[PDB]
Amino acid sequence: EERKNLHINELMNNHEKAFAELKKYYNDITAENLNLIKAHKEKIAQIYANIQ
Amino acid sequence: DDRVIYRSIRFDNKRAPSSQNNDKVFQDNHVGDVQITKMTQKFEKNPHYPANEQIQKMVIDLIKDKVIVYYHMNDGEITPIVKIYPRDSMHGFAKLNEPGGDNKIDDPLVQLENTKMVNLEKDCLNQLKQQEKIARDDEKTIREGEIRLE
Amino acid sequence: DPRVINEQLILDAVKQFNQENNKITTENIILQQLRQLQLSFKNILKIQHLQGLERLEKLQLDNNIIEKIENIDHLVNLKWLDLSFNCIKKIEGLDKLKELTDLSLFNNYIEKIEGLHNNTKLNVFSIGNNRLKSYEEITLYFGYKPRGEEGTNDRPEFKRLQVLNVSGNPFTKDKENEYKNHIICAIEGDRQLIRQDEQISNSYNFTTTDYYQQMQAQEQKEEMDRQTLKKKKDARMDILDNLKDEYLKIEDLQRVKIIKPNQINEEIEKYCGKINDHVVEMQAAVIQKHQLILQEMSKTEVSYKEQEALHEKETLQILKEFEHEKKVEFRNWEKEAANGDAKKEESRLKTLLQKTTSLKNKLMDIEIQLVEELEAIFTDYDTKKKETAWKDIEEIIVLGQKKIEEENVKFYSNLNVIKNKEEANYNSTQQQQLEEENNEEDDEKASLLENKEQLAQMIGNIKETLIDSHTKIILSAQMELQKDLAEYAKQQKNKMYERNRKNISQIIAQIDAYQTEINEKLKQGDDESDHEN
Amino acid sequence: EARAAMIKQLEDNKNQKIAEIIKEHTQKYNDIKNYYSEITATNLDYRKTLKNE
Repeated sequence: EERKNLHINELMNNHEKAFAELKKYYNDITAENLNLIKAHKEKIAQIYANIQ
Repeated sequence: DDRVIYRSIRFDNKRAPSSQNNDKVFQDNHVGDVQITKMTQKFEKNPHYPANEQIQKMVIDLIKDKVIVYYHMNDGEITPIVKIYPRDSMHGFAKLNEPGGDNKIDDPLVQLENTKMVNLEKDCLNQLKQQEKIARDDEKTIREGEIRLE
Repeated sequence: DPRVINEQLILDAVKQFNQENNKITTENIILQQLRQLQLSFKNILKIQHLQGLERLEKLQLDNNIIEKIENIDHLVNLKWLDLSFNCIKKIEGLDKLKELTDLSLFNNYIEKIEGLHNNTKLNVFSIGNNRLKSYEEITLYFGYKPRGEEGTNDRPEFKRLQVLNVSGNPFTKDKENEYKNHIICAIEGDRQLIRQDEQISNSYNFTTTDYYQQMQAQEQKEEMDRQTLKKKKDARMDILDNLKDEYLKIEDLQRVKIIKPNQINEEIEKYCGKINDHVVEMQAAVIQKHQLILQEMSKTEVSYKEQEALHEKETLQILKEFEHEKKVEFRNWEKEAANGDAKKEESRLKTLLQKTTSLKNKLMDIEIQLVEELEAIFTDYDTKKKETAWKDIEEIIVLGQKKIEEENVKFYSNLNVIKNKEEANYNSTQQQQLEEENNEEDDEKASLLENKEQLAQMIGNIKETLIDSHTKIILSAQMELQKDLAEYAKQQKNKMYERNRKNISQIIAQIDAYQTEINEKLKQGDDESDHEN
Repeated sequence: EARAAMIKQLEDNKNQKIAEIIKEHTQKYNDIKNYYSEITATNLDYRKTLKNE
């Protein structure tokens, strides 16, 4: 019983580590765009106004 | 250990070795192929188990398609435990084709006791056969070994 | 919210447990019928709602965030307890979970084997991948202590602790097999394989075989002590254990000691010795006579058993003849139904019904004879024991009281002699010395020597309290033993009545069974002639 | 024989629970991966507006 619980917990720790790694990885690669795009559209409006 | 300190089997020499009922056809060293009618295993009243819960005696009357099990009596008991169980279903022969029939087979206990009595019947028959072979071999050796002296 | 047991959560857990084990979830699965509990991987943090689950013997709550042992201690039934691989950090609540057999607190934050001194029943212990630093905590449970430490645990605690794992702990990872060797020599073939270690074996001297013999001898001695104490209490004689201590409760003797503390203290010591002696002889004699009581009770109970078994077999065989009689009756009845003599079938079945009535009368009378046999057994045993054993207890307890009061008397006389010597000495000193530093002890001595009646009353009240308490304790012991013997008599009477009632009711049941079988056969015979129209 | 059977069934239960844990981890990994792949794909494709803008 002792040894099986040891393995079970080692396994869950590995699983949690992998999940946390994936979590930061995808958050980091998710965290980019909307604001840059807002700025692009802001300067789009600025430009076109300058041309008018 | 199993507490069956007595085991019996009635035969019907009138009954030829009916091929239909093999369990009723027994390996008899003396008559050969005859139709069994009765088996019985008497389970010692274990002090570790209740008298009324241990099968005091089990009586596999193959023909009756049922068994009679007695459970040991207790102090002050004068009402014997004569329980009679239809063997037609104890071997799991309970046909589910019957629509609407209450399926206590669904609850484990029904088929649990069915298989308990199935095991009792198989153990009794096979112990009878094995002891028949034991006696056969012992007597064969005895009557095949020549007379010799120390 | 950390998982804390509630009624609905318990219901869900029971549902799941039955689903897994294929167990029929009896709708009224009692909230308090729990012996095995398993709540792993729920990430429980605290223990609650276990009232009614005190019958929990196998507990499984490991692999979670739990950190404290609580609300399981009242679940003393817990033998196979695992609370391991958690945030748990201490061992507790198992003191009353002494019944603990397989204790596990692995992969937790425990750093000592604590509360298990009351788990000395624990043969099996795991404290691995905890935060321990040494194995000696477990060996302390075996009469083993490190050199240079003064301890009162000269007797092993985990005497039956042979399952011992500490693997994964800080120290257990430290210079491996050290704790194995020392724990084993101080405490599974690994145990002997590790005793094979030469040097750590030298690190201990109290070998495991010596441990076996110590355990065996201690068990034997404790059995002897239990038997002797039970003998004395069955004599109802231990109440006199404070007999010589009555001077302790008597304050006047303390004042009397003032006159001559040395002589009076020695006389009181002799008084205690004599009181305790006479108490020992008289209590032991009562022990032996109530041992006679126990043996005669055993013989009377064996007579009960033998008479009851005789009547058992009597009724059994009688019903056996009835059984085979009705076997032939019904075989013939069947073969006749193949023939159709329903009239004579009914005639013989009504004859068998009258036979059942006669058998009811005969077997009721048989049980009546057994009851009379056992009642005469009780009467004869009561006559012999009460008159011989109970009386003898009476006389020897009275003799103990007699010698006790006699010892009180001569102790009182010696106290008075000491008083007289002190008064004479003080009177002689008074006419030749009228000033000495006003000592307080001598002031009280002179106060008594002036109030002769004061010291006389003090010693008289000493004797009064001694005799009163001794007589009260002796009469209390006699009444306690009277109640014990009358209680045993009532127990035997109740046993007789219970067997009588069970036999009566079950004879009624079997008579009804025979009568119903005969009624069934009679109805068969009647309706067999009813379809012939 | 009883000890071997008890150890066998103990291991059966323990390893079955271990397999359940592993399967749960794998499926949850797949689910997280798929959902945040959806999110990241939306984020990346939502820049061709910029590049055409």
